[PDB]
Amino acid sequence: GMEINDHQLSVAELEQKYQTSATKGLSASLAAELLLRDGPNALRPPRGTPEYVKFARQLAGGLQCLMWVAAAICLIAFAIQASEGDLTTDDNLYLALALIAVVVVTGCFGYYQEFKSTNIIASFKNLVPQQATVIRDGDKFQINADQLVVGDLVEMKGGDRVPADIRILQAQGCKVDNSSLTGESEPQTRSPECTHESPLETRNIAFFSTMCLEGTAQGLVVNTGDRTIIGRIASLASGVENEKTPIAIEIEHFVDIIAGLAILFGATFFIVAMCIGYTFLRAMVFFMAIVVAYVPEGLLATVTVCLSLTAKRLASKNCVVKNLEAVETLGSTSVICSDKTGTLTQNRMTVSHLWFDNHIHSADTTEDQSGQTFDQSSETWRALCRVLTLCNRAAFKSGQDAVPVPKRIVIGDASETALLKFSELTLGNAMGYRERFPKVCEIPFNSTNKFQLSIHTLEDPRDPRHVLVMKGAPERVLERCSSILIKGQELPLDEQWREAFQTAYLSLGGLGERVLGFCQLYLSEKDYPPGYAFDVEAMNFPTSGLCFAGLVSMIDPPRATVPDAVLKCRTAGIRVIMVTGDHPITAKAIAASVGIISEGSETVEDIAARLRVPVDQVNRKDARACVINGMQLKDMDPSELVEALRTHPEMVFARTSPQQKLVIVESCQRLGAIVAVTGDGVNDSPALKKADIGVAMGIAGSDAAKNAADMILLDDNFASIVTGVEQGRLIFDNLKKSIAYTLTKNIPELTPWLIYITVSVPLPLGCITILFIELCTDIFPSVSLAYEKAESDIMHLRPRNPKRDRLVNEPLAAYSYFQIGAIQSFAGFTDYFTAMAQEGWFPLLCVGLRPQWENHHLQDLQDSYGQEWTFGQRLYQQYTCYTVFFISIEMCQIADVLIRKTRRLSAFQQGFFRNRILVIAIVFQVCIGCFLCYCPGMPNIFNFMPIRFQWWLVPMPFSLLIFVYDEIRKLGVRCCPGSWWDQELYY
Amino acid sequence: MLGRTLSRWVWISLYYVAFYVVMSGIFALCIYVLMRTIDPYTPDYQDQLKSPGVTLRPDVYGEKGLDISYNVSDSTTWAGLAHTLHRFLAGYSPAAQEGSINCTSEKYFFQESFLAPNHTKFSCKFTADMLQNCSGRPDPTFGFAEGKPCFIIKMNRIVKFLPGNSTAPRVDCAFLDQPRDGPPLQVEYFPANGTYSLHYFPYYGKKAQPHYSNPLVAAKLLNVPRNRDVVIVCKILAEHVSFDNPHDPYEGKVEFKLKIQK
Ligand SMILES: CCCCCCCC/C=C\CCCCCCCC(=O)OC[C@H](COP(=O)(O)OCC[N+](C)(C)C)OC(=O)CCCCCCC/C=C/CCCCCCCC
Ligand SMILES: CCCCCCCC/C=C\CCCCCCCC(=O)OC[C@H](COP(=O)(O)OCC[N+](C)(C)C)OC(=O)CCCCCCC/C=C\CCCCCCCC
Ligand SMILES: CCCCCCCCCCCCOCCOCCOCCOCCOCCOCCOCCOCCO
Ligand SMILES: CC(C)CCC[C@@H](C)[C@H]1CC[C@H]2[C@@H]3CC=C4C[C@@H](O)CC[C@]4(C)[C@H]3CC[C@]12C
Ligand SMILES: *[C@@H]1O[C@H](CO)[C@@H](O)[C@H](O)[C@H]1NC(C)=O
Ligand SMILES: *[C@@H]1O[C@H](CO)[C@@H](O)[C@H](O)[C@H]1NC(C)=O
Ligand SMILES: *[C@@H]1O[C@H](CO)[C@@H](O)[C@H](O)[C@H]1NC(C)=O
Ligand SMILES: *[C@@H]1O[C@H](CO)[C@@H](O)[C@H](O)[C@H]1NC(C)=O
Ligand SMILES: *[C@@H]1O[C@H](CO)[C@@H](O)[C@H](O)[C@H]1NC(C)=O
Ligand SMILES: [Mg+2]
Ligand SMILES: [Rb+]
Ligand SMILES: [Rb+]
Ligand SMILES: [Rb+]
Ligand SMILES: [Rb+]
Ligand SMILES: [Rb+]
Ligand SMILES: [Rb+]
Repeated sequence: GMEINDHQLSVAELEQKYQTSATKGLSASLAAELLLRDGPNALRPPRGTPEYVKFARQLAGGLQCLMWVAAAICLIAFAIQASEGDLTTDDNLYLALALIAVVVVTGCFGYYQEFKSTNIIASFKNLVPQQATVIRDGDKFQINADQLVVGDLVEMKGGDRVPADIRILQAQGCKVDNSSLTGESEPQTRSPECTHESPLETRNIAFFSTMCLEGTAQGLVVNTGDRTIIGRIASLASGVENEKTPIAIEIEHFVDIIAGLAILFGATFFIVAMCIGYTFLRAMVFFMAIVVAYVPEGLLATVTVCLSLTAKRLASKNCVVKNLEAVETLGSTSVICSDKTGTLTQNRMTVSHLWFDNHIHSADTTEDQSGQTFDQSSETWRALCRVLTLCNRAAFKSGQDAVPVPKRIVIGDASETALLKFSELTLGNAMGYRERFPKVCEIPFNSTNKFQLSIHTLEDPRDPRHVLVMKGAPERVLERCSSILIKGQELPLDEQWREAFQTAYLSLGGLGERVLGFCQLYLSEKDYPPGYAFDVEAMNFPTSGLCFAGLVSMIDPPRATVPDAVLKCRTAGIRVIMVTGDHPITAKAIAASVGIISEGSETVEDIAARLRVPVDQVNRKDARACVINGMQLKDMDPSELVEALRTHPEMVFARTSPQQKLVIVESCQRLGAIVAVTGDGVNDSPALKKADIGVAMGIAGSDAAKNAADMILLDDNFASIVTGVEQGRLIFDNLKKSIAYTLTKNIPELTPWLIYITVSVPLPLGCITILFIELCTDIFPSVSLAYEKAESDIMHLRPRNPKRDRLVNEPLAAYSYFQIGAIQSFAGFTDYFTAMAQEGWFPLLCVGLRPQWENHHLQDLQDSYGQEWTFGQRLYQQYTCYTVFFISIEMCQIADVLIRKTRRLSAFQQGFFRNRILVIAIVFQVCIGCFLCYCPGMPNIFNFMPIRFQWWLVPMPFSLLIFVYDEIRKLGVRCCPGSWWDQELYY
Repeated sequence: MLGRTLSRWVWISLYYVAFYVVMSGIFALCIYVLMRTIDPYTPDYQDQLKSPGVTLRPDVYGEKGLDISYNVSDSTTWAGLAHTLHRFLAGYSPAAQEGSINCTSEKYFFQESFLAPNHTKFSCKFTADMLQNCSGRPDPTFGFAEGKPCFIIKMNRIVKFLPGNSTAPRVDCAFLDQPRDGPPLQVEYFPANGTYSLHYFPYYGKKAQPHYSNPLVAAKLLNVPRNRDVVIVCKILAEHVSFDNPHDPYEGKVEFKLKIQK
């Protein structure tokens, strides 16, 4: 049903199947019935869920939901305490509001990660014609294309796009552009003749988006709407399931860890609180406070800030991301599936090789001409160059003198454009030179003569001869020659020269290149006077016994920076696969040229030819390289595709369909690969969507390709992929640094509540000041770890195992929580007891002191000296407690950020001051702390107190202890890599 | 195996127990040195006691402050007020006051040696006698029965705080909004002028003066109208007492609602 088989049906069979007439069309009535049966001939737009539902689910998620529940508990508390007329507990309203702001701001961060929010079927329906000409009841007229139905009889002419998928009945000189299917814009002939098994390859099927470049044809509408081949390409592009990026996986993972541990601590201490005498409402408030303390309210925000600071860096290299997650993925990539035409190559036919003087020469095919040229001293060469210059009909359009020769626009077919650019580049000015030798006679290329010819006055004032120049298919050019230019002389063409020619010609064929022969003849004045009347239809000139000059061959060459980029990715442990719709021989030649196939790699057919032994008997694992075509691939089983991918590290998939590209990508994925896809064409969009990351070419890319992509290369510099690999590996290694620093301080946020509950000391740390730490004083330091340089030689490392190397694993967690976080909590408590005692409250009096502390009916409570304190006085002293715990945590966070600068190296080698953003971050942290402490008013707005310098210093021994402890740990892992000390205390 | 091998679990566990004992010990030693730095007689800092709080007896709280309401006819409505007054005064008996001495200096009682028993400084007696009409005798209803009740105004003690020696610090009670209906609140204070004798100062702390008792002053409210809600403010007048704090209504003054139902 989906599959077109109508290319294999007689006209009788098609007329019966569709109920139509191959000359007069469908009846109007039956066309209307069919239109009501199948709907418009149009692509159905699959709309993604509304713009607000995106934001709604950005407001859920584990941390988000814990914050929700916490704000709900604050609102219930604020309601209950306002209902009994208690005005002091407005903190719960301020707290629920802050939490709600954090939820909403976090969800904004998660929503504005996706910049574009565009649809792909918009760009697909821009490839669709609006009108068609149809024959119904023998009346030919023009309708809207969406009114066409399966069975209609339709006319196409050169210039217009094909209105549906069509089985062709009549055609005159008709040629189409099938780049939306193959990525190749080479014109294809359409006839009514069935020339292939595949409807994708036969000449008598034409497709819906495609342009008819020339000629005229008539045919039966065989598929419409999403059933057309462009409709199915668009279905695959649009309808691929929302799969999460590697870093979303990592983020969701640590969110699950943290939400679980939060629910654990809240629930167990709520149980404990009720066991220990508190009332339900009070234990519920403890659960809210423990969730606020333990959860990192600022974390998701810091992560998307780090992702942004990497997106900025990439963007400065003309590498534009469409969503912050795509900033990581290339760093975790293990297989790259790459389009060839216009992705690895320039999509521009270029002169590549030359046969003359019995040797094959190589031309410089780079777009900058940054490469290796060939030898131009020969006089055979001067003659061949004269021939290929004078026998061209193309021309540069005017005023391009500033444009580089490869970019310049030429009026001519592909080959003549290539020859013209090669002329302009090799000798001075192709058109000026050309005008110096005036054409007196010419026949353009026919399918009858099978060559192109022109006869020319010479430039020399003295020389009165006429030079004839001719080009065409090599064997055809040869069978009209009798001599050949070899090393400054003209030899008769004996059998050995014909053999050498044929060998060279088939060699250049084997490199996937198109070959042209070029010949000459000088016509004397004694037979052709200076004004001889050269008339084409008379053929008064010879056209035989010509002098052969050389072969010139051409290919779509690699973009200059592509081959080194590919070896670089391979050095980073990334596999590179070619996935092209082009023909296999060209595919393999470009694969070899660009480094996808290494010097010395052999396919199974390669080995078979080397040993003159059948393919049957070649041992499959002896072949490092492999070239599978789309037909072969259609024939394989999934297991067979897997065994191929496992058996041959250097893999080329040629002549593949859009769906087949997606199938290769997903086969890699199912084997555990994180896959990137680099392309430029409509035929790449399905593989682009399905890839863990899709990179489109910015200049050469078609709109479907760019829309489906997650990254765009604005200057088409494939080397940018290598930049991306490095930044992704960097941002991952630095995010784990950033995150470890942010989680650490959650434990000394938590423990003061756990002690306050179970020990009933006056409350050491309030929820407002926790938020101030989480959302303000520690944020810039954690972000500054983004700018940390690489510790090791990251671009000679293998891609990370996605299943074993995670952003946050239990070593990082347990170290950050239950070692360093614990040291910080001990600091906080040491400072708390110091400030209490120095203000009159000995440690043992604090145990159980909480109820009298928090009693508004108790204005003369006695302290360890007997001094009498009001509730107000005690409350300010509580705020002093908050502040001294806050400063202990800040001071410890200075050491924290310093030791998170390096997971392996010592800070004595890299130094403390190399990262200057981090130093600015520390200074900003301390400044905003001083502001909070010593700006007047702060005691009655945010509960911060001008603490004494002693309590700034009290926690500093603990901070230094953190530095030293981590410094020694990392020494240990360096000196003892096999050790227990490595295997357990590395993170 | 359960996450790890059992041997690896034991080794990790002992490392964390070691880590935590070492850290707990470092902490304990911090607290120990802290308590050797701390002097047992004078606190290191008095950052939150720049001005003394003031409290009242009998302290009955409505919501958002002291609220006191009783009926002159039903003696059961003031029974508890007189009872907590009696029970507060229990520690100001001449027996309870045996640990203190008779001061007459009418001047700051500065002592820098410990001449009192068990290495102590002397502290001045304050006996309920000194409250006269508001002492529980001869009127054991503390003025409530007659609708002219006694409220006892105590000042929070602070180590080495001196209130000012040009005179004694006094109490002054008055109305918050002096009612256009009526005259100013008329008070008789015991002792006379509602003063705290200077020799009750400075306080040297619970270890130096274990038998210290805060001097009191009873305000006998004579003017209060019946069946009307009034608000009474009592401030301490001294050179070094402030009562302007908006975040502490009990700093240097005490306010309370009063209603004497008839
Ligand atoms: C995961 C497992 C975690 C395990 C956590 C364990 C935490 C426990 C660690 C230590 C326990 C307390 C150590 C106290 C050592 C006392 C040393 C000492 O001899 O000092 C004397 C004081 C008594 O004063 P004095 O009568 O002599 O004063 C008179 C003043 N003069 C001397 C001038 C006359 O002894 C005293 O205070 C006795 C009362 C001590 C105060 C109890 C305070 C309770 C607070 C606990 C919070 C701990 C948080 C830990 C955070 C862990 C993070 C994971
Ligand atoms: C299923 C999950 C695990 C659950 C663990 C439960 C652990 C054991 C729980 C309880 C056992 C102890 C029970 C004590 C006897 C009942 C106490 C009681 O009836 O109440 C009395 C007071 C609280 O009332 P009040 O006298 O102040 O009120 C008076 C009102 N007024 C102020 C006006 C006078 O009790 C006090 O304050 C003094 C008592 C202090 C005892 C602290 C014990 C520490 C408790 C738990 C820590 C264990 C955590 C384990 C974490 C494992 C996680 C994996
Ligand atoms: C590996 C390294 C690990 C080690 C970590 C080292 C971290 C170093 C960070 C640098 C810290 C800088 O510290 C600056 C601290 O400034 C404290 C200022 O102290 C002033 C003390 O004042 C006492 C407060 O008195 C309160 C009463 O004020 C009355 C007078 O007010 C006048 C106006 O002042 C306003 C409040 O002071
Ligand atoms: C110090 C005393 C009171 C607490 C002793 C409780 C024990 C059972 C606790 C305290 C610290 C805990 C460990 C903290 C760190 C880690 C490493 C992590 O990758 C797995 C969990 C694990 C291994 C925890 C297991 C349980 C643990 C060992
Ligand atoms: C300490 O002195 C007090 C005086 O306040 C006395 O009552 C007590 O008996 C003495 N205690 C001892 C142990 O001598
Ligand atoms: C206090 O007692 C004396 C003696 O009874 C009396 O004269 C005086 O009026 C009393 N004061 C008040 C306010 O009743
Ligand atoms: C008040 O105290 C001061 C202390 O500064 C003292 O010198 C002075 O003599 C005292 N004056 C009176 C009148 O008590
Ligand atoms: C305080 O008492 C004295 C007598 O010692 C008297 O002169 C003065 O007027 C009294 N002040 C007030 C306000 O009653
Ligand atoms: C005071 O008590 C009497 C007698 O019990 C009662 O009649 C009167 O209403 C009470 N006062 C008020 C204000 O209710
Ligand atoms: Mg392409
Ligand atoms: Rb937190
Ligand atoms: Rb062209
Ligand atoms: Rb000429
Ligand atoms: Rb393209
Ligand atoms: Rb994708
Ligand atoms: Rb995908």
